[PDB]
Amino acid sequence: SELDQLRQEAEQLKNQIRDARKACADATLSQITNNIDPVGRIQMRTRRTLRGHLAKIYAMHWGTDSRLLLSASQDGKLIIWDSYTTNKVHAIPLRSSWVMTCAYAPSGNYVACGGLDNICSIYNLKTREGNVRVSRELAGHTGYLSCCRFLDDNQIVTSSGDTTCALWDIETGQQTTTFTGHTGDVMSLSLAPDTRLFVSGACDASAKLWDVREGMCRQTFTGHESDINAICFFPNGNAFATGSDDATCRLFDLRADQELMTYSHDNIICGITSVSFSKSGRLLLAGYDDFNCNVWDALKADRAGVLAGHDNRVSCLGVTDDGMAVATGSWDSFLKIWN
Amino acid sequence: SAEEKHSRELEKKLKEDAEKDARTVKLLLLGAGESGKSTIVKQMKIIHQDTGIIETQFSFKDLNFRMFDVGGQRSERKKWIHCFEGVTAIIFCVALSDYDMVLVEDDEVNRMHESMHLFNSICNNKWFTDTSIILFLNKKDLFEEKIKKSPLSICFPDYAGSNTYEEAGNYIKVQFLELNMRRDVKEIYSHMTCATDTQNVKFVFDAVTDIIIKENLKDCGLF
Amino acid sequence: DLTEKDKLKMEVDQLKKEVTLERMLVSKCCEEFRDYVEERSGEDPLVKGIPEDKNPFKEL
Amino acid sequence: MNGTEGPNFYVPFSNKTGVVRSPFEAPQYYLAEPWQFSMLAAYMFLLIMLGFPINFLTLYVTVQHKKLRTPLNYILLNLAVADLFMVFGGFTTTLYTSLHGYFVFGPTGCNLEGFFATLGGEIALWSLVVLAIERYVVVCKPMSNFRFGENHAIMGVAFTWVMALACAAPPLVGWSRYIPEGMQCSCGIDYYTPHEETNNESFVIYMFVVHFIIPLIVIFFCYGQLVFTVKEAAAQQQESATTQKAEKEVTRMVIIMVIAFLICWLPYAGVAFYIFTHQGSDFGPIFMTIPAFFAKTSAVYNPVIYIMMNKQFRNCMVTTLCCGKN
Ligand SMILES: *C/C=C(C)/C=C/C=C(C)/C=C/C1=C(C)CCCC1(C)C
Repeated sequence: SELDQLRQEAEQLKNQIRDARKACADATLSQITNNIDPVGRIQMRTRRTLRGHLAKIYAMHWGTDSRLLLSASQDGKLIIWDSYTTNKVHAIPLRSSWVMTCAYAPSGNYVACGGLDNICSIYNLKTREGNVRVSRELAGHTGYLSCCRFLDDNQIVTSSGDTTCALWDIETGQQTTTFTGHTGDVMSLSLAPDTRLFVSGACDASAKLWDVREGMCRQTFTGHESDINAICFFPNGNAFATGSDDATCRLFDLRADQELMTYSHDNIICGITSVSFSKSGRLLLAGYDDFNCNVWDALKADRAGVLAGHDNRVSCLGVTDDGMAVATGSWDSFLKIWN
Repeated sequence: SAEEKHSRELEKKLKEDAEKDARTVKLLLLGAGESGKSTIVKQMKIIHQDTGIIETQFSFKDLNFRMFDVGGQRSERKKWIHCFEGVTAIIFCVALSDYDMVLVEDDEVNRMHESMHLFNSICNNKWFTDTSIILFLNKKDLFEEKIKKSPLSICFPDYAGSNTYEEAGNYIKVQFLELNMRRDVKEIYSHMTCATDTQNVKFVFDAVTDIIIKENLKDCGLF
Repeated sequence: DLTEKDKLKMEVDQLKKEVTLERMLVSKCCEEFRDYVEERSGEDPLVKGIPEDKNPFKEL
Repeated sequence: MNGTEGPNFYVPFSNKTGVVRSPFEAPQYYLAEPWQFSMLAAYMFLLIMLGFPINFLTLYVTVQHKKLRTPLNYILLNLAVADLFMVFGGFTTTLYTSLHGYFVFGPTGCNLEGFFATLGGEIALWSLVVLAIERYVVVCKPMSNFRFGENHAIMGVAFTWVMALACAAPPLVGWSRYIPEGMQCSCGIDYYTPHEETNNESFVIYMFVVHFIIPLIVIFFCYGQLVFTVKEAAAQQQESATTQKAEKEVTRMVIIMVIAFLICWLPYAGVAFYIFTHQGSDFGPIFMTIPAFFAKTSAVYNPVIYIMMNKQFRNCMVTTLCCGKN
């Protein structure tokens, strides 16, 4: 009856902050940076090819050891192996049977999964021989999980199908806090390098930032004509990259409210599934639906490298923090480790 | 070489469980509303022997089944249904008493146009095109209450032109099977049932043995 | 009560919170991003190559 | 009277007038006129030029991608590779001897050509048998919960290899003899000659009891159970039209397959049973090469009924033949 007037009040101030970010209104960085040289051609070849699975795989995550990979197959196997001797170190069954995400530990101790059934299950791997005991099971949802990230050995952060986000502690078994106020459903998130923030992307391209101690919202970033699927940031905490389902990888800065760089290309037509920066940040790594992990530069918007590892679609990838290697995950059980 | 021998033992265990897992027929159930899910899940598990997804498991006549449910985690549909491609038999459900359902949650929505709007969103959906559909339709005794007038031209235009059970139920089944694309080779094996019936698991077994003999020949290339 | 006449109040409160955030200096932040990446990109292990010595992925 | 024999050869003409010399030296034009020889050379050259690219092309198509190499197409790849032995060893040699002189190689050359020209035929025959038994096991489901894998298919390929080798090699030393018989172009087996020092009666009875009667009975058993199972399966689901297409497709393909096998390996058994049933019989030399013709035509029309008319190969191999159109 009266909230239409609230919408009409909101529209002009939305335009006001639109022209407020058009107050500076400088272009992207390729318009100013004419002095720099291109990175030149860069080529990688397969050093080791993993093996052992049967199903499709969804996600992975490098450890802080820079030696251990975990992965989540569709049947229910959660595998955790090395990348030196190429031999499996553990093999975990699931009380459920689905996965959609994984997470390792910054202490390098124990892992966490949980899929379509609305459960985060944290599995201890420290003192048990062989098949390890389910350490804790954390409910508190009515929608599918999407990504989990460890921020210490104590608290986890999760982002579910119930259009929420939640920060939990695991030796008490309840939510410490919520992060609500999000229209579409969330899809991914990633933990800021000083355990303070995480950026959160959703259905309606509304990439929003949060802070943990205050527990409220900070900012908005809307720059895509469609849905997004994966986000991460630069390792020194200034800027975050975003990839959508219409080949519109873009890059924003945390204190500018502006599309700092678009990495679009005229040939590519199908969406992405994951994006992660390298250690230096000279190049952006990405994986698309046409079977290719084609790698962009990060400075002058060129298809730097093209690598076709395998026949199906890539699912997720992610670099190691020391930057010596790159892992990628297929849709047909082959876990390639590019260099 | 203790680490290597440990990994070899784990590898043998993994492949053993994989070849154990391979001999099942993973079915997928779905269907909106109060469309007989309770009846079709009671009449499957235990009658023969006298908030996530609910995995009920049954076995009959030397073939061990497994079916899932999507009824408790409603969200954006187009993002998790790709994780079910490769199942064999998408069991549908529809209610034949849908003519009298004036609403569910809105002010004016017939149940028949809802389930038709759900059923079109699967057979054309590009993740489900080489997987057949074993349709069902139940609550037929309430559909036997069409002897009192309740004309079929309320949820349709004037098409059936009759009142008894023998002509009306033939009209609804054609109304589903005409919305099928018949894009690639798949075919829809309809049926009819009620609450106090039995042995319709014989029907779904005789159906699923026809997406094995019909399917294995494609791999040998014979058919 | 559920979401309808409440999500809009939450969204306009969010937008009233958003208007007080100052920002400029897009050219300066692009220069700062430039010199941060070029400060370390020479010693990057992925951009240059591998002298078969420390990369623990020898072909075996 | 039957034909005349030298130290290590037989010939189907009489020595009444004394004109047939050694079949390794100076030319022969007194058992067949030269236009017959040149027509035979033309036929084998045609067979080379058509039969090489089918096998070369199916090898290239299965080496291009691995959407196609499965746990079941191993046997059919073995059928693709065995036939190029028959087109590479056993055909150009016949072209050579039909063109210039006749059979100028030598007895060791005959003892080599006979091995490389019977191995291909034997692998073809036993691979058809293995293919029929694989199809019946995986479709009709005879065993209580037996699925299919990879170790079993590599077992089957080793089975057809060991059977063909161990029952086409003991001709080389001992149990039989390689003879250039017919128009003195290709060496066959010694099923015709009555030479009793080389135990020949045992070899003919062994070959007829192992290499033609049990393969025929197992092909009939397998494909009969197959057509009965598909017919009884499509008898139930009446109005489903796609299995009504399937029934007619499988009952055409089974008939065309059994008739192809029978008219590719019947006349050898025909002349062998006719020779054994009338001890002492005269024949023309052109008559004892029509089984060679009816056998070597299965270097072309045996893969075209298992590869090209087969599904899942054709629609990919044509669009990577010239990638233009169907
Ligand atoms: C170039 C010649 C070829 C491929 C002919 C090969 C013929 C055989 C291996 C013959 C086998 C048999 C005989 C010894 C005679 C009766 C029929 C067989 C199949 C039992």
